[PDB]
Amino acid sequence: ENTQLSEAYVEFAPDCTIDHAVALKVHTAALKVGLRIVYGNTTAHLDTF
Amino acid sequence: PYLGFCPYCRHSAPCFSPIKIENVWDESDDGSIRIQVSAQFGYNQAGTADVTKFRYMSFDHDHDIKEDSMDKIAISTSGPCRRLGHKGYFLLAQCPPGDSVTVSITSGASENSCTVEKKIRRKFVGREEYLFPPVHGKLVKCHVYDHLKETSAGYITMHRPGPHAYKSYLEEASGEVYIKPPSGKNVTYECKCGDYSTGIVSTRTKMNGCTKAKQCIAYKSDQTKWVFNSPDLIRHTDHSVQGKLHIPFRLTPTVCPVPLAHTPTVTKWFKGITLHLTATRPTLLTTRKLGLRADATAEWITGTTSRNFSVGREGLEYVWGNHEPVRVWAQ
Amino acid sequence: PYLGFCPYCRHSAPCFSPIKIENVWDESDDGSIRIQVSAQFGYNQAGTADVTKFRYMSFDHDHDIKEDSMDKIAISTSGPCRRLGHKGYFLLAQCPPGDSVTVSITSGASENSCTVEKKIRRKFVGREEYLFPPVHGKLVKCHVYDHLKETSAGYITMHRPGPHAYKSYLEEASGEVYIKPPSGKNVTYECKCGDYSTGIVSTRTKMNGCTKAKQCIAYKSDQTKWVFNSPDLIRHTDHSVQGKLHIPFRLTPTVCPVPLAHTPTVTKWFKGITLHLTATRPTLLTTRKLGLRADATAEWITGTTSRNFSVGREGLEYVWGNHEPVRVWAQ
Amino acid sequence: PYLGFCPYCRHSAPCFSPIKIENVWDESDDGSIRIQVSAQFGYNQAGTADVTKFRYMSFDHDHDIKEDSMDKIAISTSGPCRRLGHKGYFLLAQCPPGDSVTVSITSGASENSCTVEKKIRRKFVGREEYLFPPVHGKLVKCHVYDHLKETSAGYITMHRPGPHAYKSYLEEASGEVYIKPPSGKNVTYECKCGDYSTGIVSTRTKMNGCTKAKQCIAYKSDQTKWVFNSPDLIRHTDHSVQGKLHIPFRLTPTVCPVPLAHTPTVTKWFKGITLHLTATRPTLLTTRKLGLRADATAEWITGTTSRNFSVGREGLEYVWGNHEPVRVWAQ
Repeated sequence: ENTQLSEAYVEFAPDCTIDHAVALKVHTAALKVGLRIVYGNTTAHLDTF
Repeated sequence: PYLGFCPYCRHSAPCFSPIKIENVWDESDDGSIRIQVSAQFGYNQAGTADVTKFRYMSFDHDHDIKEDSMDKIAISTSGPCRRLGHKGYFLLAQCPPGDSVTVSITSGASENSCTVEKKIRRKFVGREEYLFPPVHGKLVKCHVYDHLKETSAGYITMHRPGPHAYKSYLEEASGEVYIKPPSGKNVTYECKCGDYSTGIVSTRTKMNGCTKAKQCIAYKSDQTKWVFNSPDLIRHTDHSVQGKLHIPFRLTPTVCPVPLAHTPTVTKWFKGITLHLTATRPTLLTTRKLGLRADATAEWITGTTSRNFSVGREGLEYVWGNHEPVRVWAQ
Repeated sequence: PYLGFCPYCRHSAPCFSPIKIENVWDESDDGSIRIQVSAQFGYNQAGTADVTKFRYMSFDHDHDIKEDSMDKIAISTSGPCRRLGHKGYFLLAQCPPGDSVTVSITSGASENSCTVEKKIRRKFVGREEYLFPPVHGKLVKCHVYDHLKETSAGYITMHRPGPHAYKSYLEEASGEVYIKPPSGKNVTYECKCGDYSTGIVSTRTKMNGCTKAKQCIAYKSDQTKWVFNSPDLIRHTDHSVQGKLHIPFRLTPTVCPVPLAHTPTVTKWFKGITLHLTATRPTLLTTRKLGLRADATAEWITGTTSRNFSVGREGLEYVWGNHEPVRVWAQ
Repeated sequence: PYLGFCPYCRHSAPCFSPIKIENVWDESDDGSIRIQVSAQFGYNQAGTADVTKFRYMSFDHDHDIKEDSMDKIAISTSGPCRRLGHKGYFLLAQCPPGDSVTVSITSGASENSCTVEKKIRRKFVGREEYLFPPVHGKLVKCHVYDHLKETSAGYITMHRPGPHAYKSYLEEASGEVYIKPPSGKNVTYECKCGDYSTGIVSTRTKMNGCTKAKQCIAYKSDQTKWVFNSPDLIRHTDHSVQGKLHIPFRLTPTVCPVPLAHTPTVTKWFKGITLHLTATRPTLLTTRKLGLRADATAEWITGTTSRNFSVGREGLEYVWGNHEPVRVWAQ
């Protein structure tokens, strides 16, 4: 009548800080575009949605 | 410096060694391997840092802490492994591919080894196999265990050691159980020999009502040390976290060189391509169409071969090994 | 201590060495290997038992019996092998897997090795492959070679040595053949130099009618020894069996520890099961129906997978690895 | 004794060693391997023939030619390679199968190795695989590298060494660059520190207009030696061919022994054969019809099997392993 408690559990491996996957859920994809416009002699760069 | 139950000692059988492995990590892109054994490294007898020697557990009923030098430890998986670094509880070395890892101390003719299974596989980085990092090639992102001793990949928790019984402490004489503590060490003992009984004896003491030697336990109160949470020790009553020590050799990012495969030869025809490929090693070719439907395919080739690919007006893209993507548009 | 025509010497060729293996056994469940060479071990110069030394054949025209120590013998198949026992003519050692076995004596720089082909394959016991005997597992029946020196797996028959000619014993001078026996040893000689002639000379003696050194033979009468019935030696005229020496390291039965695979997960449906299986190593699953028709199937799996099995009213039986058989009956 | 850029030194990285391999030949039927490293063997310090020792390049800023003995070099692919011979720039050795070849010099603890990839495979001669040349069998035509040191497979071209800059020769002090040639050696120097300048200094000399160490170069005029046309050296301005040295160990033809496989058992029926075959090793069977159409087939088998072959009135021919061709004609 020699009782033993046996226990175990899990955690993150010590080097998971670099080797790890992340689970994400995305929504409607917003597109943003960079444009160069040249009119006559004048050109311009700009980013727009 | 605890000693625990290795599954494979020197000869054939599981048994107790100071240099049991318990767990292994092999994720470094170089194949550098980090090992944890119950032994220590880089510390002298009192624990002060001294690189040339290490301390470990004794094979005696006094069970003190003994010592030896770095020149007589060896690591081997299939052939001998080159040690890269050591920090207290931890080792790190380069190993050839194999199925299990062995740590061995050769104290002259006193050989003590532990072996544990781990399918270490020669790994590589990039889109092509290679035996060695070539002299010339692209520099890409990789992750290698930092050889520096003073890095930290994490921490491990240590606790006060639990009871550690012995039999030289006990003795049977004329049907009576006596205890024989070593010199000057207050040794705590307990048993029921009938009713329960406990105390501490520093000298040879007799027991009443005790008919068999197996009935009792004695051990010295060594609370001046901290031991890892190993699964092969009976812990103390109070298992509170009492120490943390760093996990050296953090898996740091860096740059690695990778070969550039032979540039294929393109042979062209009506709406499509025939790529002629040469690759001494398994190298990955990955193509995809540039339209609504990707039709992407990926495959590893060896030797020399040729692949036909239909190219639409929308175009086709291919990546050969580590070479940059190449785009095409049919006429 | 005869010397056999080892197919493979140190360098590339067949030669005559004192350590020729002639045959090998590899049946023992632990991979223990029993080897038989023309040398003997554990005996001193006169043959009396001395573990630390062995005697063997001489590389000279006196061809006496020389000696060396155990520490300079080595066994290797793919890597070095650990010697487990030795008894006169026989050796026993554990070896890594390989295609051939090599025995080597290192008498300083005097290297003498014999190599013989044998596809030694890492074998195991049970219904699942494993690298090593695990610490925890079922205890099953095995047969291993007994490490005890004084066991006997049978006997080997020995006879008198036959004639061993030499050319130092003979010489040519002025077109006449003389014999030159070593000191004090009565050396038998014979030849046809025209008509036949035979005798014994203990000292330098001349022969008549003999024009070529190749015409005659001389050799000392060594009837004080017994030699194995080797296929490399010309036997005595009377090849009666005259000695029987035991074959040590009997293959004795015992117990082995064997792993227990992961217990599968049963996922169920109308008259049948879907077993989800995980096994890091090739493990055998064997099932059979409990009706008139067995329809039994057996297969080895690796990795993780799932298998659908129809179960009738009569029921189904399955055995997973070393786990006990399990029975089921459909509703 | 040039030093060059080995892709794999002792530890992990490409670096500069005197014993770099550049190319390997593995075409000899016996598996003998001929190697070329930048070191030269069998010659004493002045270059005079001395088998026991060799000379090689120095790891110092004087960069003279140093020496060691033959017993401290080693060749290894998967296990140690047995050396067979050496002549100056060239080595030849027999060794086990592997994916790369390694030369290593062990000057005590001073270990310097070069490793280069080469898929060396066990090759054989005949129509059947075998590990090892058997004692009994047919003698067939083969080609093996001749172990004789004084053979010649060709020639290699040597030129005068080109410039070899050094940095101990240069120094910066108070924003002025000085040169420090070693004792008594006329060291040529040059740079543009503004305008161009060149000369030779045998003693510590100052330069004008020079503000940085990196601006100039100095090196001794060592025209008394010839170096291989290696791809890791900057050549002299005049790369005329000036020396030719023989390529030792010419691949000579000779006879080799090959096994004779088990003769088939023919089981016969109306217009055809059923050959029963046993072959422990992969052995080639090749048959062809004796009429207008050959219908020839060739295939390797292992184990024990049986093959049915239709035989016409014109007949059939079969060759089993190394056995002679056999002809048949149906009734």
